[PDB]
Amino acid sequence: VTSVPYKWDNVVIGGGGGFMPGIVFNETEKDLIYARADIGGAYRWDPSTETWIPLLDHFQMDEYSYYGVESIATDPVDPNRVYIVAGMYTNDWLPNMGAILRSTDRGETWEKTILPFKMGGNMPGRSMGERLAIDPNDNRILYLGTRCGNGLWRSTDYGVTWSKVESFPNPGTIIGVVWVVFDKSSSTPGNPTKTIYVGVADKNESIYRSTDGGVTWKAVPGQPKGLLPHHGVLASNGMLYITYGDGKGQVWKFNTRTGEWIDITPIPYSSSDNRFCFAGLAVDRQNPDIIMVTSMNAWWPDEYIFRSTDGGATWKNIWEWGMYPERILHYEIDISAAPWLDWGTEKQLPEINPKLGWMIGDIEIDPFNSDRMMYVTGATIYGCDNLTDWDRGGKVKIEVKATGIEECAVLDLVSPPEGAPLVSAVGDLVGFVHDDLKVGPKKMHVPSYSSGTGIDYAELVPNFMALVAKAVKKISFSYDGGRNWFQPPNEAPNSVGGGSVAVAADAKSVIWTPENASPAVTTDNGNSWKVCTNLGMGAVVASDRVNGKKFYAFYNGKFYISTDGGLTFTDTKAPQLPKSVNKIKAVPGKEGHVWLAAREGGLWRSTDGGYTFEKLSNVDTAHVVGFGKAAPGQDYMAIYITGKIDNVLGFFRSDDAGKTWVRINDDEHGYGAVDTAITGDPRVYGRVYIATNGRGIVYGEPAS
Repeated sequence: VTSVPYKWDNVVIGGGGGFMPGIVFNETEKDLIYARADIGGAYRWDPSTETWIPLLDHFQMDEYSYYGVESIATDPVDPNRVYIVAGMYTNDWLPNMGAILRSTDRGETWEKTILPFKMGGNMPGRSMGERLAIDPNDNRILYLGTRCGNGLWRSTDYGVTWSKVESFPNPGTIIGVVWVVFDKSSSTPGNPTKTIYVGVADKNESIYRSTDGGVTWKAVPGQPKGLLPHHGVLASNGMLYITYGDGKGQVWKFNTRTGEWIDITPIPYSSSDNRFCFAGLAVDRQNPDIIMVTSMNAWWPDEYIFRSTDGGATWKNIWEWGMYPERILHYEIDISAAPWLDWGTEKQLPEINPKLGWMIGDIEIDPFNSDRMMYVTGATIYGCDNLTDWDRGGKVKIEVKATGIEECAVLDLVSPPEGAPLVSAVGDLVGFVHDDLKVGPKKMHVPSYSSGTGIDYAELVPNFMALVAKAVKKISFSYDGGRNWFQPPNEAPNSVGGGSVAVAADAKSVIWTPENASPAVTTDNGNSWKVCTNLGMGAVVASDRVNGKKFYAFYNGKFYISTDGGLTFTDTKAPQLPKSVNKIKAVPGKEGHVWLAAREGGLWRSTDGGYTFEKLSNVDTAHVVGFGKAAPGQDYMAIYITGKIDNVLGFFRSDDAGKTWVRINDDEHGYGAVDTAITGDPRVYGRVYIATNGRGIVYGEPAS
């Protein structure tokens, strides 16, 4: 299989769209910032444009686990170096062992060391950190906190080789060892830092110290018990600040020079106002008395962001109660860079959209600018450039600081022959009409939905669409190409909605196959539903693109045709089929042309409504299959798949109905898990849209 050069980019959703559990500033170089994602890789900040650059897109589908970024560390001695601890699950959802990724060009290129254990980039407690730390006196040395009782690990050769710190007392009882803080003043440059603090997720004993360069460890005397330490920050005056959660929360400061512990919780832990962890912790590098903490999670009315200018003695919240319903905001939020963030919904007070956020497990003050601050949420990164205005009684001007991040899990995609070039169904954000591929949409389809799981349009009436979702009734229809949506009075039988949807070519019937439920048809736009005869749970249903009477289904190793608009299905008795399929899809303009994406079972085609199929011999793996405009002079639409051809993983195009294939991605453009949706563009030759699981929507075009 040969390759053809492509130009790859994200379709813009804007503002990230997911949870980025950590932000890491470099201690010595101004404007050097990194951000880590849970499913979503890592990014470096470009300060010239206020954008983030993705760093791990070279990982192919067999290394999707390495988009789970447990920790990121940036070298203070040599800011060119950056390390990632990578691995998404500590269980068997993915087979990969965890890895330490190492770069000397700030994440443009990477080497890795495979570890004898797994990371949990997408596991509970992921915003606790940073687990990975570089010695600021001797950058040869790195420490790593681990999950699952593996404890504290160390490298003394710039992260190339790793061993367990056997003398470390407590791996946790498993969220594990959660952060490593060096005390730079304990040694002089060139020498191993002698004093190291370590935070461990154990309510009974959480804070540990070595004073001999990691040879022996003792628990810090006088420490609080009962909660878990989310972050530790050693300020320039010798105060170690630590945030705690379980909810309930505390904030403490430990005097490293005297040994004294002082409780500095903004809201007293014996107060019943205290009903959340404090999680995010920021200390101003230029003034060790300036600190900030965040709640996780108050939920109502919004989260708390507390600021102290006197080392925690006194705090002010970023909002205050007034004449209830009613709150005094010492902030604004500007969401011009990702306008979907207000959910297109005005709230009744004291709630206000857009919110400060939720899942605020990390907050950072720029070590070179007291006015710059950033924090994470379950949907975006926010930040400001006028932070100290708050101290003078002005408003913190918060804005989206996640431009360039695309972290959505994309569940389905269509490229209609009329209207917008793309319409999406995504996790968490439902999905969007993409009027313009490089313009972020203003609002998702249906604000009351949580995830859009399936979408289709009537091929001959492309302004008609159906969207299925989790959350209100969980199917929506549109007659204006997704600009406006409406819900029916009734749903197909279901437990959690979701699943998939197939729309008749003539817009006269819709088959909803909800998650863990049977296909059901409506000729009513959802007024009434009928379970499709002869099908059931797990059936893979697709509509014919020419004939509105014809629908297709793969179900329990058999293929089925419907010729009455999806009311009844008949086993076609196809002599040769795969054992299972992931996706099936019919061809626009070609009646009875049905393609089967059977993962490792390959790619199959029929041209007779699924009575006979042919397995294409030149394709090993096809996870998904889609179509776009025919190549000039060709009489079949271009076919796009993800999977494997001739021991090469990637994305492939065929301009001759599957007779020959070229690879359209490369080694630098993997994008991880790509087995949910693919489509070409019926109006633009060579263009392909691909759903990823944590890198949003990607599209490619032939390069010049």
